[PDB]
Amino acid sequence: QYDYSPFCERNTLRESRIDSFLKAERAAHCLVFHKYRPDIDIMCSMLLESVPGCNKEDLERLSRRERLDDIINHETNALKSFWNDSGLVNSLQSHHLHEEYLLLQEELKNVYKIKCESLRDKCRRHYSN
Amino acid sequence: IRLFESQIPSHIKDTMPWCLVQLGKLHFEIINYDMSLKYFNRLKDLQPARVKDMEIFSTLLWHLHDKVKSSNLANGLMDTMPNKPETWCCIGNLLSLQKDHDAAIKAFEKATQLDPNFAYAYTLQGHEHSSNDSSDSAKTCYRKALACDPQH
Amino acid sequence: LATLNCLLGNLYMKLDHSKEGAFYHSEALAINPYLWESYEAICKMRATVDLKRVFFD
Amino acid sequence: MGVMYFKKNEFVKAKKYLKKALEVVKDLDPSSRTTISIQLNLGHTYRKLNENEIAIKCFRCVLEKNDKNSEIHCSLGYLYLKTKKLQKAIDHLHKSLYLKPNNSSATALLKNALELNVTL
Amino acid sequence: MIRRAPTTLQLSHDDVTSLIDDLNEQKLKQ
Amino acid sequence: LFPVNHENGKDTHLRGIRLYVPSAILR
Repeated sequence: QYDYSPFCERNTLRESRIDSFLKAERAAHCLVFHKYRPDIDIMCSMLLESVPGCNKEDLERLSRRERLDDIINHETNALKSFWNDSGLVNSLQSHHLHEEYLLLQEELKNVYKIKCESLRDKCRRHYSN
Repeated sequence: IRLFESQIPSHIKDTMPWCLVQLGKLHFEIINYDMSLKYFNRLKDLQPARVKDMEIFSTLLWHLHDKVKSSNLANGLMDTMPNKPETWCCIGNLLSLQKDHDAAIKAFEKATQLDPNFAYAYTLQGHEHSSNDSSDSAKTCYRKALACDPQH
Repeated sequence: LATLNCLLGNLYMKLDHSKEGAFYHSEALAINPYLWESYEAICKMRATVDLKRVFFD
Repeated sequence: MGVMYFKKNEFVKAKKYLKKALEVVKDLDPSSRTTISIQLNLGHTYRKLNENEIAIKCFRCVLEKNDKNSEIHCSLGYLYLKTKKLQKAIDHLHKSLYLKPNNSSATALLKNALELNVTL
Repeated sequence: MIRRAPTTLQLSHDDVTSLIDDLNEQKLKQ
Repeated sequence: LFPVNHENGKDTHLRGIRLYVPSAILR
């Protein structure tokens, strides 16, 4: 019988939640495992396996301590790293990539400014706070 | 001072920052104003971003009326430590040196509320309150200053 | 034993006790003359120490 | 019983009853606003009994257990000025002024202590 | 049970006035 | 009292006022 003890320390769980968790859990694993029961199984050189936005080539250069078609390759490549290998890009219409691209760096550049005083005046900030 | 002259090697004397602090404070206590400044300047040369006790330097430099050195020291001290009461007391000493003193009183009381156990801030408050031509506030502040340090 | 006595003396200092704090600080300093905070506490409390005796022996 | 006998100007039995109260509570619970009151009332009785050493001892004990107390510091200043321990008297009196700047008697006590110290 | 806060003894002004006076004649003696 | 001002004025200022009666250092 399906085990539900760890999902709630209360030894009894009403049957609605039993299938609610069971059907929830299986597809959650099915998403991770496929791009069955939980209790039967949980399983399944540079050490670093993955970094968000890092491809296999970028991992290799780390181990070494380091026109329309071409820009479309850069168009998709830019969104590959930022969207963490999202599969919806290939379904996007080509002219819909352009406006999302321009908003990417424009939003990105704003981060650079954010990420980057006379004696009498700058003493007040500590007094008032 | 005689022990410094005799029992202290010169190389240790002129390189030790703590010895510089001690000799400067000592020569202040003998009211030797010229002697202390040229060693406190060496102290600042060795390290500018040190707070420890610039209360003595602020008291001296108010007497010497060197506004620019006080401005530079207050800037550096507060930019390093904002919460150290010594920085705020130096700032208030500078403000009293300038002219206005009510904001100096406010700065001093803020310095005290950083550390309630800093007697010299209290006594600087009390001495300043004489410049206000007010005695009752000055008297209470003097008593509260002497409370913190029994031997002052 | 060098640090325990000086810590206890510091506790007495925080409790405003002086005499027994002074004696415990002196004992801590006598255990090791390099401690240099027992001496500072004793100087701040105006106690008397036989520096020549403790430092030489 | 100790407090009422003290108020009745009959200190000797108040002293013994407060001593009994202290010895009953001596072994347990030094905290919890009970030993504090016991020791404070006992010190007041001793200071009114004109015996000062044990009163100073108990006042020191309660000051250890509670430092935020202007009345305690005023009482220590009183006891120390009763004796010739002027330095402790002025220290505790300045502590009391720090605890409460606007104290009526403490100003006169400080003036008298300073005058006596200077004349000494 | 709600135990009442025990009553505490106060240092009266009359006794301290008497003591400071006695000290005044004490220093006036010699 | 300030009952009238210059050139038939209405209100009146008072820039300064003071009262007088009869009767090196360490930091």
